[PDB]
Amino acid sequence: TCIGHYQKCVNADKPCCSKTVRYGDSKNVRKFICDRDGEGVCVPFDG
Repeated sequence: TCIGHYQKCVNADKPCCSKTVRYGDSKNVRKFICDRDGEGVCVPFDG
């Protein structure tokens, strides 16, 4: 129930997965929002 990355968000609710990698002391969480200002597509965010 979520799109990968850089997809069209003008054909559904707001499907956008997320990539939260790990390692140890440091942690990076990649988010994906739905932007309409551009071409109405879901792109990476956060971090």
